[PDB]
Amino acid sequence: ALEAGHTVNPLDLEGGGAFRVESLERSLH
Amino acid sequence: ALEAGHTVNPLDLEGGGAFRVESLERSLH
Amino acid sequence: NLSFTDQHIKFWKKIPKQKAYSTVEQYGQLLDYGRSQGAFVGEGVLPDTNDS
Amino acid sequence: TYARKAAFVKFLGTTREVTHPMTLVNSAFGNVIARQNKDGILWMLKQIEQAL
Amino acid sequence: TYARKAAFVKFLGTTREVTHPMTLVNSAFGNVIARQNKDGILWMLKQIEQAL
Repeated sequence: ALEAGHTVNPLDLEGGGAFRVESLERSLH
Repeated sequence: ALEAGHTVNPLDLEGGGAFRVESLERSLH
Repeated sequence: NLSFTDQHIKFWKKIPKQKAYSTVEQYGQLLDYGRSQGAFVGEGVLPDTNDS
Repeated sequence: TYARKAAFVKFLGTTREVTHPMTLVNSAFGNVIARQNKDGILWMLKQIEQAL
Repeated sequence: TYARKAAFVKFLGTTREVTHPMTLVNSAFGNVIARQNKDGILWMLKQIEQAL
C-alpha cells in the first residue's frame, strides 16, 4: 500500500512519502 | 543577522531558512 | 426536473483554480518589515540592527 | 511684540546586514539583499510617518 | 522500506596580517603577500586533511 500520508517532516518520511518532492510557491505573499 | 541555519522541519523556519529551496539528489541509492 | 441545476452554483465557479503537484502544498508569507525599536540615534552614532 | 524661535535638526537611521553564506545559497524569492533593502526602507518610512 | 537523510555544511577559515612598513622594505625572497597566502593555503590543506 504505497501512499503519501500527509507527513511534513522530511526525516520522518516512510513508504510512498519518500517519493515526494516539495511543492512550494515561488512568489512571496 | 540574516543567516541560513540547519533547520530541516519546514514549519520551524524563522529567519533566512524560509528563503531556502530544498536541495535533493535525484538518484536513489 | 423539480430540483436545482448547474446555473445555481456560484462560489465553485468564482474561486480561482491552481494545479497541485503533491499532497502537501507549501507557501511563504511576509509578516513584518522589522521590529519597532526606535529610529533616532544621535549625531555620528551607528544605528542598531533590525530583522523582519 | 516680536519673538524669535529656533528649531533643531534631528537624526534617524537603521542598520541591516546579511551573512556571506546567505548570499551563496539558492533563494526562493529572488535576491535577498534587495528584499532586505526594501524592508528597511519601508520600516523607516513607517517610523517617520508615526513620528510626524 | 525507504528512508530520507540530511547533511549539514560547515565552515573553515583563517586570517593573515601584514604591517604597512613591511610591504615597503626590500625582500630577499620575493613578495611577502604571496608567501603568506601560500602558507595559509597549505595550513588549511593540512587542517582539512586531518578533519576528514
